[PDB]
Amino acid sequence: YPQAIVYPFIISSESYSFKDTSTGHKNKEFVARIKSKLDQGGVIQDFINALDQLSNPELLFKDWSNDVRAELAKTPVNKKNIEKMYERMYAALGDPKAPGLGAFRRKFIQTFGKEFDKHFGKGGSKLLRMKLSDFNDITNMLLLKMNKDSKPPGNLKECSPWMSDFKVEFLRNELEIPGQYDGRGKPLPEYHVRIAGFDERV
Amino acid sequence: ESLALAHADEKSLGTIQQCCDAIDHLCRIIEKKHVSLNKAKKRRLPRGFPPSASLCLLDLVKWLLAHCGRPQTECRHKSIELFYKFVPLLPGNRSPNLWLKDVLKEEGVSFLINTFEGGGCGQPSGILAQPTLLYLRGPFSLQATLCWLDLLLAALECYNTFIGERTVGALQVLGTEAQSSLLKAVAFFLESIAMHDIIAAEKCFGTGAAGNRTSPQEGERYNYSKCTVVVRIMEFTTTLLNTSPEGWKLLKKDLCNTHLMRVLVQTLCEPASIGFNIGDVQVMAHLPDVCVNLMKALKMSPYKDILETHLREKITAQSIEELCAVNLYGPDAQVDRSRLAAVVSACKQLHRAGLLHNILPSQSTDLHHSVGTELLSLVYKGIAPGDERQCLPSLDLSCKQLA
Repeated sequence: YPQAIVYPFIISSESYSFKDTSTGHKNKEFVARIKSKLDQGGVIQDFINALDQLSNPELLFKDWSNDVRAELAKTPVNKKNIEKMYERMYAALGDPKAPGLGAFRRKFIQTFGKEFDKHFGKGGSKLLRMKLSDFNDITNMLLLKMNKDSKPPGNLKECSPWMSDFKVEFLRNELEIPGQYDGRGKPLPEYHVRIAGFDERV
Repeated sequence: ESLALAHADEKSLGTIQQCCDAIDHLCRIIEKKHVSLNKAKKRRLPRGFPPSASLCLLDLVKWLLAHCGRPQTECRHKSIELFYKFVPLLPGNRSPNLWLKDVLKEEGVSFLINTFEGGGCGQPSGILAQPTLLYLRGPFSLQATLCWLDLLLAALECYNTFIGERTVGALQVLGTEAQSSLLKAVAFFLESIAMHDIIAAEKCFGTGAAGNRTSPQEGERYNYSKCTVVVRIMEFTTTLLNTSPEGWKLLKKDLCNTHLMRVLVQTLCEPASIGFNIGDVQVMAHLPDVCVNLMKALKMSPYKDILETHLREKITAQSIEELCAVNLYGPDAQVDRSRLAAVVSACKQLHRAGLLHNILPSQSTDLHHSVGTELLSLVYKGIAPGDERQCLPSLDLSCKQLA
């Protein structure tokens, strides 16, 4: 049953660690094999990205005001762990062309990428370099983002092309509606309802 | 696309019928307005089409030709129908043969090969991606195994339709120019999958490493799709032999002509051994016609000797003599009656093709057929009481029919 395992495995694999002993290397190898058998197909990641394109593209920045403010101050040791932060944003907010990208996020990129690039620039080095109360510019960015959203995205075509033009063809693109393995009192058939399409109205 | 979506449906609903009527109405709409739709105006972009500024009917016929290799049955049939009905309405009045010449010439034969074997459109798939059922991965299921058979059915249908109507030459389209994968799939199905059951389709503890189970209806569902492909193989062979005078050299690329004769003579003697299910007259009515047509195709080809040689062991003038009178007209032993009926039906089918004398020739040479005389005598004396035990045989519906 490679789905009821794949969702919690993707949830858990975000935060892992491994020791330098032989047992740690064995665990790392086993996790690598599990990921290898679980990452086949690629339909799950496409579904995840398509559902992530439905997210409001300024609230993700608003939680940034919730995250790096934790870095601001304290930090007797600032550390280099904020290097994954900029990759996480630029893979979802900063990239002019990303897989599954719709028109709404493309417009947000075209209207704010150069803005925050000239605002900070090479954000990995600058954020650790400067540490003071200069971060009040989040209000200046967020007011413009809040008055720039304007109308809701509406239909699925402007949200995500993958969901609008989803199509199940033979011997591939197999997807199952999540939340069907109850795991109680009986084994599950795997007849489980599969995904055939999405309604165009959001 | 709605017709293609209605593949996994039932014939009682009427979706196929209504969608077909809608497609015919549309077809008539273009056929009455083709001169205005030929010019490249700016029209709405249909789903699945590449982005562009101007739409022509030529783009529509190219889309139909590309989607001619659809795994779905009715949608593929209609795709070929629209293609052949819409090619004449181009700016020229050229036949589809001449049109495919220049289109093949611009892009080589490999374009047509990828169209036929692509298993649809877009991403590479179909028998070219999976020539045999050994290329698949994952746990084997009854839903997944039928897809290969559907892809083979689609490839056979497009090749037969584009060869039998004198559209593209067989040597040009399936010769030695490039990879074909059609002969390989046909040989793999005829030798390794045909004359077998689902337990042989699942191999024997392959990469799945799971015995699992098999529902009783799963066997019938697999057998329907299995028997659907052997028939199309028979019309494919018949079409090749009848259309290509030099088609025997390409037929040698089958590499399993012995297995083709095996399935032919097994369909002769007892069709239900392969998997042909009784109950529907429609499926079993087409079987003798295609068998006779295949026989008449092989007889006028340099394959008469091998066909006759493989045929004799199955139908022999001595086997009928030793089987025709074994406790006949009895209340029991219906298996002998069924075997005699199967043998006589095979003899009738051999007479239809015109090979009855060769399979069972005269052995007396006295102006009187040896086997026919003995059959007459057996029928004429089997209704007699026999000896002097004063017992008159009784005849039922089956006994009278066999006599």
